[PDB]
Amino acid sequence: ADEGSLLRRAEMYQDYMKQVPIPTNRGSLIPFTSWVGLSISMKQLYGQPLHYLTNVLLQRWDQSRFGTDSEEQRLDSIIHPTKAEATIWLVEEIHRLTPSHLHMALLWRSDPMYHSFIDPIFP
Amino acid sequence: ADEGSLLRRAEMYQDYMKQVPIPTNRGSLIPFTSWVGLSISMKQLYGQPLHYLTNVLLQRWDQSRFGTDSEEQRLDSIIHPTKAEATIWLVEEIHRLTPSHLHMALLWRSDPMYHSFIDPIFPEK
Amino acid sequence: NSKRLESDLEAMGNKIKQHEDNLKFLKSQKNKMDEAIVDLQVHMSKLNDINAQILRHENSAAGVLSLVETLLMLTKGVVGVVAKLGKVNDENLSQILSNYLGTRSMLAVVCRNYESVTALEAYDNHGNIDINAGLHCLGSSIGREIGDSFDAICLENLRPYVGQHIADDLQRRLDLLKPKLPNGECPPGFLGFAVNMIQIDPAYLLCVTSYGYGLRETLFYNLFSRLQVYKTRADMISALPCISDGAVSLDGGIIRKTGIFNLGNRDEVNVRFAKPTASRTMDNYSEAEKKMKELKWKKEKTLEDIKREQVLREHAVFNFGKKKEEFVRC
Amino acid sequence: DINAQILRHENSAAGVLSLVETLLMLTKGVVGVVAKLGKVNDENLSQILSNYLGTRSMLAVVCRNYESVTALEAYDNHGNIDINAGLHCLGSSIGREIGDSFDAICLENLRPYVGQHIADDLQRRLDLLKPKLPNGECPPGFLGFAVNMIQIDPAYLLCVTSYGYGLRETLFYNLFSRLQVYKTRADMISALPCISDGAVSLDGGIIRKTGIFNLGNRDEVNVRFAKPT
Amino acid sequence: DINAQILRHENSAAGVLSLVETLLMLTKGVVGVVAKLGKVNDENLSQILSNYLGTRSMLAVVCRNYESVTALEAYDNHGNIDINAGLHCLGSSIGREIGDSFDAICLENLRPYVGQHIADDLQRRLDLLKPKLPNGECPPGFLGFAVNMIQIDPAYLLCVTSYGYGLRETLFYNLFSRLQVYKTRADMISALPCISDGAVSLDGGIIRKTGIFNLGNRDEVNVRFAKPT
Amino acid sequence: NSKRLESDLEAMGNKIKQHEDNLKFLKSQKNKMDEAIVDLQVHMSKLDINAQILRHENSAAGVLSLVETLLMLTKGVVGVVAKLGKVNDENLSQILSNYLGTRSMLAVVCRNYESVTALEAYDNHGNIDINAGLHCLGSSIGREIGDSFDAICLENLRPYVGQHIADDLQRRLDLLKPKLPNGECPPGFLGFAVNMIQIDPAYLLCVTSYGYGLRETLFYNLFSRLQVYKTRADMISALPCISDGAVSLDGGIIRKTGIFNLGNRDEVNVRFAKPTASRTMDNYSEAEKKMKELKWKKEKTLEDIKREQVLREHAVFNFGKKKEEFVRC
Repeated sequence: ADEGSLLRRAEMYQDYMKQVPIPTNRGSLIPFTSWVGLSISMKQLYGQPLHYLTNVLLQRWDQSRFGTDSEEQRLDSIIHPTKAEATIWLVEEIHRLTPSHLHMALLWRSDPMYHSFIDPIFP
Repeated sequence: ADEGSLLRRAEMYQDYMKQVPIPTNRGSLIPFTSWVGLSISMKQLYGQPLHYLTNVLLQRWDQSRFGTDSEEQRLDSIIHPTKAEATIWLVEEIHRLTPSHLHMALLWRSDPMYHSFIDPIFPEK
Repeated sequence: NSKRLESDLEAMGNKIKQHEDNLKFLKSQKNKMDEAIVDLQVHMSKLNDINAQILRHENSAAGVLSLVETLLMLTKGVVGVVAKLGKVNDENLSQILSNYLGTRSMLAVVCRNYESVTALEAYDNHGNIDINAGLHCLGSSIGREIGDSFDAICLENLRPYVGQHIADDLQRRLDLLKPKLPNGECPPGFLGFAVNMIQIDPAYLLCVTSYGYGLRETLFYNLFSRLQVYKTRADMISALPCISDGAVSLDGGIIRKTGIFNLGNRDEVNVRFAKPTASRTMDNYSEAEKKMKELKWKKEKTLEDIKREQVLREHAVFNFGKKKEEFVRC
Repeated sequence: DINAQILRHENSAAGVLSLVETLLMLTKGVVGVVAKLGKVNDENLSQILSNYLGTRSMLAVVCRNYESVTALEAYDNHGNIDINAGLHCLGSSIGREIGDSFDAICLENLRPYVGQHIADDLQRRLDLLKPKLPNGECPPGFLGFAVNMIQIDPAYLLCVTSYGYGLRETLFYNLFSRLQVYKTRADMISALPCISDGAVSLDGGIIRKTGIFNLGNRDEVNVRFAKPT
Repeated sequence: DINAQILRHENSAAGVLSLVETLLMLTKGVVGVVAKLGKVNDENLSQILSNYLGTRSMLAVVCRNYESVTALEAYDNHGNIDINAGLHCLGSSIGREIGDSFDAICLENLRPYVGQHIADDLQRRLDLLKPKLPNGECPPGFLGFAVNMIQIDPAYLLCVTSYGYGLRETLFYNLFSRLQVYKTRADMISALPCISDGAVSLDGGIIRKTGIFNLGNRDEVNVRFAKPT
Repeated sequence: NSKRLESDLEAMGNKIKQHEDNLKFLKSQKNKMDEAIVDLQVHMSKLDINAQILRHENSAAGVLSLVETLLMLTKGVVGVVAKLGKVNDENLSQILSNYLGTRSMLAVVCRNYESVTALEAYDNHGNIDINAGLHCLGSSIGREIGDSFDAICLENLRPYVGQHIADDLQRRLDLLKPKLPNGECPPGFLGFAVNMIQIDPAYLLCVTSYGYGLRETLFYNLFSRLQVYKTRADMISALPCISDGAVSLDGGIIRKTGIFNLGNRDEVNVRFAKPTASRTMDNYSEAEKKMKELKWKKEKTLEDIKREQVLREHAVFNFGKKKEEFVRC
């Protein structure tokens, strides 16, 4: 009962995120502390959600910096925010067009409460 | 005895990858079929390794496409190769400058034979 | 080719039919969620000092809200006050955390969305506060007026803790990498982080924010950002290179940043975090309340997916109608 | 006059040091009071930056090393701050006492801003990144960064700490850590995604962090930054 | 003459259909032989594309639908190909027999090249992406794609299959699926990271896939593509 | 100004001593690996297809098999495709050999591309000189190589970009089974052909420089996602399910989706070998694959030594220039 339900949810969500267009103008420069900070800002300057895989990847990029004392090193000194927005738009285009719903249904079968990465916003 | 060797190896590897520069001229068009094919062809044109985390990410992207009948679509037609080459260069710059070796040593501890992803390509000469 | 377009139109018909089937699927699952939440409502219906310290601060807005709780949409939007939401076991460490926060961040009002922030205040063309604002109208209607600048926190705009959690336990407390000497060990007087000290009400552990975040991950992580608690003062200065942003001694002085130190006669704060009262029956009732809040959050997420699929179905309707009109015109 | 404004807060230690300056190694190690070190061209912007910092960090004593911090206060085995401390003996000998906690900043242990400066401008203004909307240039109400608003004494621009860092890099960076200054409250709310740390509206209310909104009848702080002369 | 080259391979079925064409529904459904359908301007490039495809796919019969494939051959319950099949009865009635396996391409079940075309050029050449080195333009030996080298009969450019696809989109795309043609063997090896499917060197050896290198004394194929007239 | 410069080269000397300690640790690890492989090597030292290759006299595989019955050329070559894979039954081996054809069946396979370059020599005319390595060796011992032959290098092969079956021996690749539009599988489907080959367990892992197997590199690039169907009518009945290739266990084969073979099936005399029923050879081969894994990990630790050597040399040069800059100031 859970298998077909999660497979259908994955197919529907991938159809919608396939439907959404990447925006036209990208000339912006958001000062930012963490990756999830830039994503939460960039979901507000643009009226567009991000993919599930993009939110999960940005949380893992944020957790990949913990430990060694570069947390106190401010991130936008390392990465110019034009480059960071370019990475998030290109990685979101990859996660919108290419992936299958079988892989994503497997990932949703791994964890419940997976809605923490699906955005409520929609154009 | 295991975890100290893992941590010191991860620290040495992370220092070596932070040492590596990202190249100046990146204007090329590589017709490609899968992500790993692009990574291999781009390691061969640009004599530079990729990170461990970059190769893990590209394999997981390439496994994410299995399933739905999208393998019959050539990935060259879905994503223009200049775009995807720019994605892989910028994600490599993220994985080179930002990471701490403690998390990477945790990931190396989680599975043996982690040298499958570490490239023997040296930028010297 | 006409035959290709006719086959494609039949394919679009199959697509629109599977869209309406997906709609029926989601409507059925939403009805299941409604059944479960009404069952939990009737079960919860079957299962059925800090206020003085708030009211001493007569000029501040927390006293206004507490006096209204003794006696509109503002009380719908506002979650509560920071002093009400936290509970600390011992008297001493509660007083020291109150001294760290101060009487402004302690008396802050917390509300869900930013429109609930704009509901509290009304500004003129000049920008000055006009009494037509909600809290000002209501406080002037009941009594005292708000001269003190009070603080408003919206939970949606807060930067969530982008980090892992401790898996095996209740209270969802936050694992962070403990401070370390440049060679030796952890510092000796270390007593724990302070964000883990606050015992959260189990109604607010999950599904408060629309993303599903807890209250420790959002509110008290932003008020208590990675500060360490140390047992004695000399242990605290002894651990000077090891500390992040804040640090607190359990005897005396507190420090705010890495270089900033505090010293002098310690200004106390009247309001305090309460001591939690562990009663098993109210624990079970608040467990049912937690289950209620989690069910309602999943119902809201299914409803958002229903809106999403309605958008897709309307796009398919428009495209099918346009293509069939172009085909008939061809 | 600013020294009268310091001396109004009689329970402080800044009024005690001002009373010393009108009439030991304490006043040798101490660089001075924060409100003495910063000058602001106009009046309204000075008032709102003072309301941002508050009367506790505005009256902070500023010393160089942590040895000066140990010189200011003395602790016994009881853990209590007795009279035998530095400024407590000094205030008991001269006059008013210190019953409020006050802030003691040491410039050695602070975090310096290791970022590129503007090359040609005086006062060594910070080369900090300005936000931009998705369409074009800067947000509509953007007046600029508050750490570069402070007009400073030219004696303190270089070699104040032991490493040769200035005072804008150490003190005012750690007090005003990249916060925008906006002309209008509506222009501050409309540019809320671009502000990183904090924002200060030139007519009314301010925000310390991202989610935290300060609002209501504006509580004033009696101490302000001086006029530049 | 190309029909003599078809008739040299007497054990084929293409020689059988050529002997029919010199003298049923088999020759009604069959579009024809691959070497008859393609024309190449020069001689060397035709020889090396013929060496690439081999004498088995070069002598392939090409029919439209799978019903024509069922018309060509008949299977009994034994599973053996008896005489009672189409071309076996036809060859037994006319002359030579068919002892070699031969290739039967159906144009309906093939994978059409559903990608953009060049707008202005005749023969509907494919709009395919050309590789580029990291410095500048194309690799140094790049002569171009082999599916666009084929000069085709203008009767077969449109509506050959039922969906209106051409013959370059279906047959020659599925025989020459994006393989580069390079002038020099060293220019083929030096541009090895950019070649996706295959590469053909205009003097010598070729590669079918990425890791697979063909080398040694060059085995020739007697059948070639025709000259264009 | 001077104190931060002093702390800079102080910390730089601390880092270069850290480099030297890390070098010594890795030399310790390499020597422990050397001790383990010497112990297992003395533990190991303490304990027809060739006629079918030799019927192809003009082929280079017959040349290499004849020279093995009697340099750097035959050291780089891993082997011949007919001698690497093994199939239990005879019929399926005949059909897979008919599928691959006698040019790729007699393909030499070597590790590195330099071994491909060593096999042949080309002049400015491009003609194949006798001065080529295999042509010198064949002419020196006898018959010449007039047939074109295939040369696979294991480094440039695109490895299967996918998962395996974890618990199962011989590392059988899991691929997605073909699916009807209905929920069922096609009935004739026995398996993919690349899982059918039973492989020598010495070649299961670390053959490649990346540690890739041989089923990943060689047999996936030969037998790429094709099906093996029991009867012919099963293969025609499941045509929309098939994607890359199909092979019937009764008769004919199809290379692509639309390309059909039909007619009298030309046989291939070179076949896959049948497996060996002995058991002690399997124990020796397990010792061999343990040796190969230890050799691969030793090579990787040597490369890690090379990385750290590059780090210490650059750090020494930076330390010398920084000492000169501070003494000059």
